Amino acid sequence: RENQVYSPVTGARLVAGCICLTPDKKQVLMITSSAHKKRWIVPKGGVEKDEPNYETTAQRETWEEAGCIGKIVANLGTVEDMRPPKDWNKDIKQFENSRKDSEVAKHPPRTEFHFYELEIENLLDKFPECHKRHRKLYSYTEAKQNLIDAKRPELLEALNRSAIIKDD
Ligand SMILES: O=P(O)(O)O[C@H]1[C@@H](OP(=O)(O)O)[C@H](OP(=O)(O)O)[C@@H](OP(=O)(O)OP(=O)(O)O)[C@H](OP(=O)(O)O)[C@H]1OP(=O)(O)O
Ligand SMILES: [Mg+2]
Repeated sequence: RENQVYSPVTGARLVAGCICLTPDKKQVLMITSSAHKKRWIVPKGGVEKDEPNYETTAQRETWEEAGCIGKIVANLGTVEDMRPPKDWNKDIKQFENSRKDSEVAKHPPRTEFHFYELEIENLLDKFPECHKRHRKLYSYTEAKQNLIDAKRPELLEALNRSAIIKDD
């Protein structure tokens, strides 16, 4: 329902989420997508009209989606879902070509993500989406492949900004 907050400039849906790392920073916590059960992503969701800051949304969604509690240790800034709309692929005008490069036809972002790095302090067996999702730790190498397979490079960008150890 329309508790959802949108960018006043681009109309993009405002979403906050967490890159949750182990204290030793060797693994990130990932969740299966609701719609597609074999796609691994990170906890995130729409900011609601009442919420005073993005941190609130981020920790609310990390609890609801992954039953994960911890402390925010870093602001990882913003990334955008630049997937085109659903009008695409049956459109006549689809790509815009340069001289030494090619691009998708100009469009506003679907979603503007505000990501935070969280140090995991606890994982609980019962959480709201307990029976709707799976939730597992993954090394950088394994996490990177998950987000490529999921078709979510913007979530990988968020992950790359974190203090996760990539040398493995
Ligand atoms: O298209 P869909 O309905 O199949 O689901 C998409 C997305 O729609 P879009 O990408 O076209 O905008 C959903 O947004 P909406 O449906 O609320 O508009 C989004 O929920 P979200 O943004 O996290 O919002 P919160 O409810 O957490 O606040 C959902 O994440 P999941 O929560 O895991 O399902 C996404 O699948 P993926 O993220 O890959 O798993
Ligand atoms: Mg969500």
